[PDB]
Amino acid sequence: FEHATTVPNVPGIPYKALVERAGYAPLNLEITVVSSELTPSTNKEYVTCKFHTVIPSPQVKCCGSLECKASSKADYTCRVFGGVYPFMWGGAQCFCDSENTQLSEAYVEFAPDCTIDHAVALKVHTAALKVGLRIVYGNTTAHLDTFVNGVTPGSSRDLKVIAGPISAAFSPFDHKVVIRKGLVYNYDFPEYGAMKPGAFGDIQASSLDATDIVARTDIRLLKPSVKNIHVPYTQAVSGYEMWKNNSGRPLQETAPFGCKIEVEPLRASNCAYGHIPISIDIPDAAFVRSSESPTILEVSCTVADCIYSADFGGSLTLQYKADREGHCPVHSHSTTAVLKEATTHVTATGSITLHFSTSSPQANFIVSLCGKKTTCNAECKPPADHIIGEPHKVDQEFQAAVSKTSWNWLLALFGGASSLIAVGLIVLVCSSMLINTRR
Amino acid sequence: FEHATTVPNVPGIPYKALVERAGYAPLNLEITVVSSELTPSTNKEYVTC
Amino acid sequence: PTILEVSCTVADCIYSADFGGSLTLQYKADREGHCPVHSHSTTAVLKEA
Repeated sequence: FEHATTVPNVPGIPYKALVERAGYAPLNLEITVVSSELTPSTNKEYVTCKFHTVIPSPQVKCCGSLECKASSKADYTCRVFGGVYPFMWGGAQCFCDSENTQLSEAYVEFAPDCTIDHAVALKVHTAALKVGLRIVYGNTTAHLDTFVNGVTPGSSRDLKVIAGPISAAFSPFDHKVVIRKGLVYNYDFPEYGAMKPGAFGDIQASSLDATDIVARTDIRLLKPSVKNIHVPYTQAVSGYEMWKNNSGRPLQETAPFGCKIEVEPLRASNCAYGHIPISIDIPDAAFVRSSESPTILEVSCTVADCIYSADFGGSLTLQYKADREGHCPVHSHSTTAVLKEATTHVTATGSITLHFSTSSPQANFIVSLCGKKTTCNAECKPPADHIIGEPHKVDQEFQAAVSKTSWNWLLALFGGASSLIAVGLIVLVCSSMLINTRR
Repeated sequence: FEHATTVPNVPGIPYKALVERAGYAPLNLEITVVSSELTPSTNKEYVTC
Repeated sequence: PTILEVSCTVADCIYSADFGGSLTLQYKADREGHCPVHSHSTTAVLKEA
C-alpha cells in the first residue's frame, strides 16, 4: 500500500500516523528523522593561508647592469637598484663604487605550516537533503537513508520510501563559504585570482602541492640604504592572519535551525527545517485482515491531569470492550495531540492508561483505539517549569490554541454584535406590509 | 520537579498535601514541623546581681 | 494503578480536633498498588495518606 503523509522535519521527534485500508485492519505508522545530512555540491575555489615571504638571496653585478625577468611565482616582484655597493661581514662585496647594481627580488610561498593551519574557499551551488529515516510499520520496523527530492526512492529490503521535495528549500551555507581546520565560516571570499592586499585570501592556489600559486600582498622592495647587503621588503599584513583575527564566530555555532556542521564532506546535520513529504510502499504482508485483528464492542475515554508541554504532560485512561484479547494499534486523529504509546495489548474488557503530549490547552482530540474513534477532552494546565530539555512533538494549531473556556468568549461576543443587523430591515418590512395591508 | 504549599505553623501537627506531577501519578506529601526554634537576635547589655 | 470508578459514602462523623470523622469509598481500579489519598478541601484532612 503506497501510503503518503507529511512528516515534520524535526530530529528525534517520533511522528505518528495511522493507515486505514478498506479490507485490512488499521496499522500504526510512526516516523522519526533519526539523522539529516544536508550536503551541498561544492568545489575548491582556492586554498589560502599564512605566507612565508621568501625574499630570495639578492643578485649583484659588481660592475655592469642587471634587469629583472618575468616569473610565475606568486606576487613575484623585482627592482634593480644602482649605487648599492653592498657589504658582507667579509667586507665590500664588489669592486666598483658606481656602475654597480643590486637586483632585489621577492615572492611569496605557502608557509610550511599551511599543511594544516590553512583555509579552503568553497562555493555551494545547491544542497540536497539526505535524511536517515527510522520507519516503523505494524510491529516490524526498518532503518534506512533517503534523499528528500521526490525522485529517488530510498528502499530498505522490501520497504521502499520516496521523500521530497522538501517543504521549504533551505540551506545554512551562504553562496560562498570557507573551511578552516574543520571550522566553517561564511566569509564572502574574493574570487580566484582576485586577491586584494591584507584581506582574506591575499594568496591563493588550487592546491598546497601546486606550483602555480598566485598572490597580491602589495609587497614593495625599498631602496637598499644600508652598508651591509640587504633587501628591505615592506608588505601588507598577512591577509589570512588578518581574517583569522576578525572571522567572527564560525557558522558551526551560528547556523540557523540548530544545525550541527561538519566537514568531509561539508554538510549540515540534524537541521529542523520545515516538513518532509513522505510516501511509503508498505508491503501488504505487514497488514492483517480486519477480522483477524481484535475489534472493540464498546469504548470510552477519560483524560485527566493533562498539561500542555513538550513532555508527555498528559495522562488519559481509555475504557474498552473487545471481541478478544490481543495487540491493537492506537493513534491520535488530531495532530494537535500525539500519544507516547503506539501499540498495546487488549482484553475483552479493561482499560489502557495511555500517555500523550499536546499543545492545545484543551485535550480536545479524537483518540483512535484499534480502529475505533472516541472523543477525549479535559482542561490541560500550563507546566510548572517554563523550560524543558526536549523538543516539542506538536505545533500549535491556532484553531485549538484558544481554550474552549477562552474560545467561549470569542464565539459568544462575535454573535451578539450581529444580533440586530437584520432586525431594522425586518421592522421596515413589517411596517411597509402593514401599510400595504391598510393603504 | 518542584512543589510549593503554605503550611499551618503548629508544632507536631502533620500537614498533608498532594503533589500532582502532571502525567506522573500523584504522590502523597505530609509536611510535619517537628519543632520550631524562634531565635531572637540578642546582645548582652550588662550582668547584674 | 489508577481508578476507573469511585464514589464517597461518609459514615457517621463528628466535627472535632481529633479524627472523629470516618468515610468509605468504593473503587474500581486497573491494578493493585498504593494509591495516594488526600482531601483537596482545606477544611478537612484524612488521617491515612
